[PDB]
Amino acid sequence: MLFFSFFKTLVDQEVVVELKNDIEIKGTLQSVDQFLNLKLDNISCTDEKNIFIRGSTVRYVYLNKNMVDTNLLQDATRREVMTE
Amino acid sequence: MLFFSFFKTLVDQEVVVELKNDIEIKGTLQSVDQFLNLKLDNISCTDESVRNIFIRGSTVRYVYLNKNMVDTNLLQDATRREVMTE
Amino acid sequence: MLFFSFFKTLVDQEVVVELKNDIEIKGTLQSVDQFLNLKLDNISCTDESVRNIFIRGSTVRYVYLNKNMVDTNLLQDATRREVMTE
Amino acid sequence: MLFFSFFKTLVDQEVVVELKNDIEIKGTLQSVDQFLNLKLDNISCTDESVRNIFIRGSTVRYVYLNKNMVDTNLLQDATRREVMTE
Amino acid sequence: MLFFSFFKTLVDQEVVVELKNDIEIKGTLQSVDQFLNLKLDNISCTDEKNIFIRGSTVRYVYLNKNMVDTNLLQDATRREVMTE
Amino acid sequence: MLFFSFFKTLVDQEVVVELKNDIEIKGTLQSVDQFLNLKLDNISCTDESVRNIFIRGSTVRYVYLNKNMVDTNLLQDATRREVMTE
Amino acid sequence: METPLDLLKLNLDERVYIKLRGARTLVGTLQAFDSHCNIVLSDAVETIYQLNNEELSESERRCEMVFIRGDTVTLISTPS
Amino acid sequence: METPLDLLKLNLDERVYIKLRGARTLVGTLQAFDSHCNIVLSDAVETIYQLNNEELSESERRCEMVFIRGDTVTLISTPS
Amino acid sequence: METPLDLLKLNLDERVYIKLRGARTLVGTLQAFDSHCNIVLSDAVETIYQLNNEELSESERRCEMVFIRGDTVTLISTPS
Amino acid sequence: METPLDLLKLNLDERVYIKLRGARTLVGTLQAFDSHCNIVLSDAVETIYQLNNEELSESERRCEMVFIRGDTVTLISTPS
Amino acid sequence: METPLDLLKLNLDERVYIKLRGARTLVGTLQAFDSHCNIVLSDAVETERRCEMVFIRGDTVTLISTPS
Amino acid sequence: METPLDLLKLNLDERVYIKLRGARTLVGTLQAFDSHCNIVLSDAVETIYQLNSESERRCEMVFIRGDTVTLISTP
Amino acid sequence: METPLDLLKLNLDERVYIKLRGARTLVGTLQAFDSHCNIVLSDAVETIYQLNSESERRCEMVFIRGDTVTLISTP
Amino acid sequence: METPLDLLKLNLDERVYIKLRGARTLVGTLQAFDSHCNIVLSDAVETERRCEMVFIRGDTVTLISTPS
Repeated sequence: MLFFSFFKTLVDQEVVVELKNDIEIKGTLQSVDQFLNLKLDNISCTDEKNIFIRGSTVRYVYLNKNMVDTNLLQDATRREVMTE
Repeated sequence: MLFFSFFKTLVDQEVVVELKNDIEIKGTLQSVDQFLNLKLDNISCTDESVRNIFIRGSTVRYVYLNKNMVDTNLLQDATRREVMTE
Repeated sequence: MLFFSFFKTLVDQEVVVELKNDIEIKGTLQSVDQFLNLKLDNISCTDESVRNIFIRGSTVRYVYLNKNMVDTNLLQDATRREVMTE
Repeated sequence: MLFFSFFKTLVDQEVVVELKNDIEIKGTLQSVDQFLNLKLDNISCTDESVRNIFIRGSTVRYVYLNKNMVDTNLLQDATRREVMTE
Repeated sequence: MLFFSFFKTLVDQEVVVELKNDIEIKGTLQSVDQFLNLKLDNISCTDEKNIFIRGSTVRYVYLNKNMVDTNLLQDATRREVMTE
Repeated sequence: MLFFSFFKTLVDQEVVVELKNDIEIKGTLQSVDQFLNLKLDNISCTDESVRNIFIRGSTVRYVYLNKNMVDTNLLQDATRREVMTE
Repeated sequence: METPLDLLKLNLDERVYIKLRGARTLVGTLQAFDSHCNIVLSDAVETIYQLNNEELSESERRCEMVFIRGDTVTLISTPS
Repeated sequence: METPLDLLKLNLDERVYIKLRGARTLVGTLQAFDSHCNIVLSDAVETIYQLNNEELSESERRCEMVFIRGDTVTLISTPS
Repeated sequence: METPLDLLKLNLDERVYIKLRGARTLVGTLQAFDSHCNIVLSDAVETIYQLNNEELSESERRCEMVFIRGDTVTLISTPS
Repeated sequence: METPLDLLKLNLDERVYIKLRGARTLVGTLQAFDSHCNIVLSDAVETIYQLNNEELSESERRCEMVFIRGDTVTLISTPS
Repeated sequence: METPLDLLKLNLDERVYIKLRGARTLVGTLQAFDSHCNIVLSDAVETERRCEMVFIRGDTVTLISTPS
Repeated sequence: METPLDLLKLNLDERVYIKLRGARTLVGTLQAFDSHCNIVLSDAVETIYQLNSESERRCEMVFIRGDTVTLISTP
Repeated sequence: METPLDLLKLNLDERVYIKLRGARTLVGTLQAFDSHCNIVLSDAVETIYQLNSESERRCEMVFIRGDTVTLISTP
Repeated sequence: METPLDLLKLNLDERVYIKLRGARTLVGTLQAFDSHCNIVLSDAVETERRCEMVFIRGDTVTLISTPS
């Protein structure tokens, strides 16, 4: 739930989703679900080749440094493990 | 529970099931479970007494259908219902 | 539960973990979980910047063991008891 | 010199040039050089933005021809004369 | 001789030599020969992997627009063919 | 004309010639032409009456030598000479 | 946001692009989907691509109805 | 003991090696992680190897932030 | 006739297609060329295709100037 | 400039890196070269690389003297 | 209908062709199976190993072809 | 019927052949197994077949992850 | 000795087998050839072998570039 | 020494093994050759085509192994 919740905050920022098969795709994160299936708006791929992306296909999602509270995220995962 | 309920009404009809590895398999649908595993009858594993076959769901890519076998008006109402359950 | 409990008893003995990609990883079994993800201390790649390794279970092919580490009489008595509870 | 002179006589007749990569290229032979680099007009890829093509010789595998385009009696009389001059 | 002569002028500019095996290598063109064997000074490759480069290995040499007199180069090749 | 002249003095000596495809071929050097094609004697095509072999130059990657077979002082003077010829 | 399932329900009875795993892609009317991404299409056009020797060859196959098992779905695009 | 997860917790804020599927490895600062082994790294340096007809070539890409899906992580190692 | 070179001369300053070895094709303005078919292009757009385990993917790189070695040119075609 | 042969003669009797075609590279003292780039080395260390299953394994082979036929030379680097 | 597993019960002891993940495909008489799709074949031949008894893991069976 | 796992337990403390994923297969004494088909073998011998070859490796105790076991042959 | 090209010219206006690069090989009537081993064939039949297969293609006149000819078999 | 081609002349009519570019390697009796390294073999066997006469292109011969 931690990562779901983490992405819920990223809504509206440009995120770059590297797909497992090397393909890039940059766009505006519009929505996310429990399985981290992402719906991005706008495009495009660099340098040639609005989409729903099956989470089971994403290798990376590249973020920028100042989208994330690196301290609250760390503590967020610290709370995650605690609940066991 | 939607596509389980969909394939349930589809019983006794002739279908074609394309596997992930390009095998065609054309036969009469008899059974289906929650995992969408299939049993077919009087098949012709196209190409080259059979007679029946058991396919685990994880293998199928497509299941080809005929237009008349499906009530598209009520099928898309059925998907509408299940997505409302949140 | 069987192999989880089995591996819990093997904590602190040096093992050799064969990965599905052929690499060796020889180390001291420190921790284990249900999916058989392993944690090794004092690792060394046999033979030709340590220091710990969390190995995700789905990667392991073999874990090599010492006869003396294992009570063979109790191991198969546990699987005998495991198969019965159904 | 042989096949250079041979191809010079084939200027204006439609040919089919098989490339080492299997592609077809059917067109009107307009120009030729020593290395048998070909120039084709009115090209069409048989079968399923023309307009000219300079084909580098080292790519050709076959050039297909019309019996009537060639004087078979003179062709082998030329290679008979070609092999002799040594 | 045209292309030899063409490169002789490019000496001192940064040129990017794409090698036939996809490798980049950017550097300062220091020397060239009849066979277009290039000696570049400085580096490096993008984004990881002073060299003499066998000409028989180069696919491209990327240039910038304002290194080349596009008119004198065109006429230069026009003089080339004429001499036949 | 340098490496032709170099391999000429190298005649009668035992050498190893690694081909582009990893074959080793170890034999006694008898002949060499301007194209640096080779003939070897009493060979052992390592590994698995031979007896001799003809290698076209285009195939060789390395020709392995012994230190004593080469006058490194005069060899590098010989390369110095030929590069001066401009 | 909300749920990407709701972003998909806006495309029932409408034309939809789906990219299957591999160099195949089908396009057709979106008749049904589920949580696992099992989609059912009508009047669909599958189009597979393939090289070989420096070749961008295409091949089309059509059907009146087709069920696609989730597993193979990687991307779903919708035009505007 | 206990949980291999707890021992991974101790490496929060700390430099960490990660190996992925294939010749793909990277080292970040450990920012986040879950029981599916989905992780977030900071200031991370990826190093990849691949062949193009017997042609090994190294690459280095360095992002400032990255989310990696768990289903792609093989090993998590911790330097000295 | 004459020389396939002379007919290539007529396309100086003019838009031109070039196919290289493998699924690699590009279109520039014809700037230069020699009897070895070494050419120079301006404002050129390369289009490449390649597979990564049955994974066709297109790429487009566009430089402003480029020298291509002759030993790599297969076809030189000229649009309408 | 001048001739790259002269840029190579400055490295006679001195240590030289040579990259052969393929994932092999040898390093040794430059004893002889020619116009075709045929180089002859002394006390040389060939080192070939190779993947496999996510592996950057190396292997070294040495010899007191070795002749390298031009054909296989792709790059020649010299340290400073 | 109903359960595909229940229609396998009505197929015990009969000679059955089963396919595996990969090139290998073997045929024998269906002695027993469970819910995990694990199957045990008697007097089995690979199509050549002439196995006495053979335990086949459930996650590896892609097809169970049966003459009727 | 009954249980295919019951037909396995009959082979405990007994020599069994097991083919894995790919060209490797070992034989040894069946010490333990579970639902997922994890096994533990005594005095095992694994073989690797290559054409490009009979490579053998010896060990006294080995745990094999179920994900790699495909075929359990009873001698 | 003498000339291997002289042993070719004996096969002019005659049926010859030629194996090319790869799994393709044709047979036809030898109309012309040169030093570089370029040839022209009459009423030729080319075959392609595949395992993954006997594919045949007919033509009356064909020029074959020497770069692809490896083997000229005299019947 | 001298010319490698002149040492092939002192090898005519003898049974000679020759290798080709690729997997194929064939053996026969050396009847004739030229400067272009074109060779003609009598009574040749591929190691199975039992060719009468065979013309082999010069750019395709990588090895000429000869018993002595």
